[PDB]
Amino acid sequence: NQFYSVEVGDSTFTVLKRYQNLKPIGSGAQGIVCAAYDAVLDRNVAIKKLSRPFQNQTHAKRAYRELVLMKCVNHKNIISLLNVFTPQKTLEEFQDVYLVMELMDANLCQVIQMELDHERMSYLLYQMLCGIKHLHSAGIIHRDLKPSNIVVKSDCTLKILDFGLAVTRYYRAPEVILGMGYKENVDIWSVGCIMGEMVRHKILFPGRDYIDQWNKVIEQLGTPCPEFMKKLQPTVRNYVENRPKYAGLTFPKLFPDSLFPADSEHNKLKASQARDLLSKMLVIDPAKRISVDDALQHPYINVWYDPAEVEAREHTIEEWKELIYKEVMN
Ligand SMILES: COC(=O)c1c(-c2ccccc2)c2cc(Br)ccc2c(=O)n1Cc1ccc(NC(=O)CCC(=O)O)cc1
Repeated sequence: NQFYSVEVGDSTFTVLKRYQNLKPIGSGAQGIVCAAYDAVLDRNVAIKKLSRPFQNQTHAKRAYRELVLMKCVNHKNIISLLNVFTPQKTLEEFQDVYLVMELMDANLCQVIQMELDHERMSYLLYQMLCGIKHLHSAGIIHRDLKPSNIVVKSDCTLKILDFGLAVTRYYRAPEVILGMGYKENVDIWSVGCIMGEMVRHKILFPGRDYIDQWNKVIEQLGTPCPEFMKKLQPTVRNYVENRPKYAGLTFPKLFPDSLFPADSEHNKLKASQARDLLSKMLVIDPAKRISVDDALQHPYINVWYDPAEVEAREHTIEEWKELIYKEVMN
């Protein structure tokens, strides 16, 4: 037959013959993801499997949009879709989608673990921004960026895996958390958290439930200003003012020098520049937050700036199932 079946944990991966020697590498919201060798292209790939996405309105939209978007966006810092296929032969039996992306070497989350120097770090954030820029120019604002969905290669290149919204909430910008409208730089917020996390190694803004999310933010950055507050909904604004007030710490408090290299004037100045960048991304009020182009130009990041890289309705389950299937036959 054209396909065969390998058992991967609770999953049975039923795949085209071209894809050899499957090994599990990780697991997100859509399910398990395997690395695989691809005899046709003689190179390694990733196979994400989507089980029955049509049977939930959200997964259904994430899946449709992402097929569509995947062949519709082409940027070196956005993961590329190599192939899609289902092993089922009619709509009626259709059930699983298999997506073949390109493959890297690690998760952003692991790379946050290493004691990074400014070279490696500025260059990763440069790429993140280039990629977000490319998604923005496209008409896509991600709103749900997080490190586990970003992957890297030994040579330190970097791909975003997904397209956000249009569990872990630690990186959602405040405008999102509070549902209050947003512009492009809602994505800058998350770059903030990931940048802090690279420095602090702890998650910036942990917090158990959503209410406790907020409270770790203001604890550190301080309560937002009133012209912010006036923008919430009548009811919604009341809920939030009902906390203790905070001044929030300065950014050399939040990110002391012990955390950066300090032997050299070079290292002292770079640290300074990082803190400034952070100081401008991690700004609760978007109206005052740095935006994407200005961040690429920022001294911490621009030793990398390359204009070549920088520039470039609802349904029923049934209807979703068809739309998704139809899209898999291309
Ligand atoms: C931890 O996994 C990762 O970070 C990862 C994920 C990933 C998986 C699930 C959830 C989030 C992201 C990924 C997803 C898509 Br779609 C496309 C590419 C990647 C990727 O390149 N890596 C790096 C990677 C590439 C290869 C390996 N290692 C192996 O392939 C092991 C092979 C073996 O053991 O023989 C590990 C990570």
